[PDB]
Amino acid sequence: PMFTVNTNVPRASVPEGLLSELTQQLAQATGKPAQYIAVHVVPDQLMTFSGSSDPCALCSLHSIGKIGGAQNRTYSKLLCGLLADRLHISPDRIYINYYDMSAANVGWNGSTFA
Amino acid sequence: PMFTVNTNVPRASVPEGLLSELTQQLAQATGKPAQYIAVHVVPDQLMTFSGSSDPCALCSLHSIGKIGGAQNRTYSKLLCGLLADRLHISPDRIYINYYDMSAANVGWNGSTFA
Amino acid sequence: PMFTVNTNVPRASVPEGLLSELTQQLAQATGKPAQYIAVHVVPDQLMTFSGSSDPCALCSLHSIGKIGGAQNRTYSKLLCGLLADRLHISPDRIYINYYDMSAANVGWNGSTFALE
Repeated sequence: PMFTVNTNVPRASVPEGLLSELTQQLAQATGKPAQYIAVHVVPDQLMTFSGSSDPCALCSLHSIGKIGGAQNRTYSKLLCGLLADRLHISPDRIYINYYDMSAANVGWNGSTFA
Repeated sequence: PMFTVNTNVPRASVPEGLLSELTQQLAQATGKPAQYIAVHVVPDQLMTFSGSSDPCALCSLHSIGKIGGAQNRTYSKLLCGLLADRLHISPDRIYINYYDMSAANVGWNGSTFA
Repeated sequence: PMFTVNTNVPRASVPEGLLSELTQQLAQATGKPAQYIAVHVVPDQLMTFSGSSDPCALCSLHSIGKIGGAQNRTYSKLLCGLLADRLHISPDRIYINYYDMSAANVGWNGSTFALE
């Protein structure tokens, strides 16, 4: 799984160790081994929600399975709560797009997962 | 809806007003209240298009519905035109990828839209 | 096609001309004309892979066709190898997501590729 967070929160407001926390929490939440979890946090972005520059985040979770209606509700409660708390973003200014990737469409280590 | 623009045009070339203007135009094009519209502009990128470093942009519009070939022509005429003019980019060096998201695959406010 | 590379390798570690090289390599591998290929490299990123901040990359290739199980294996061998060598990244710390785009879902020049 790959989790990306783009945010207008500045880098100094991003806790050191957020990427480790996300890695461990995503391992637990998805049941996928930590070895396969990648995280990418992009602070200082020029972004708006509702046309305003108040703190916001646009995120994505890509995974080969472990994605779907009920699971994504759970993920959204976990990850909106964690980002809202850690980055001080209102949860109604966070989107998370979920992507169920086919194993044939993910390259890694010079091959694909198919 | 979520609109993302990645460009090699510098930050000083991005009008302060542009994210508000994009919000207004996307609200007209989609009918959605600003509350649901997110815009993300990423200037100063290392990019090429046709193997050249001339000004370009790579963009995405994610929307729950309201996506398809006919409708995307309307979005493309609107958004290519506006970005070309505001960012001083030739319209033939702008791509916009459209993504029709399932409501179950968009997290917001601690839940999903499903 | 569009190829994006996000990496924690610093900008100084990106060899000059890598985006030209990627353009050429993608052109030959996909059979798409270079004129339609865009490349975006995003260095200095805050990233982890397996919970470690060692060099890694997360990439995407979007293309109208030329995507599929066998093709993607060929692209992955080529692009993992090239990025590993150029950016000094272990191949087991690179993901590449592939996306087969409908022509109707790619806007370009004020229209779409389905209409061009």
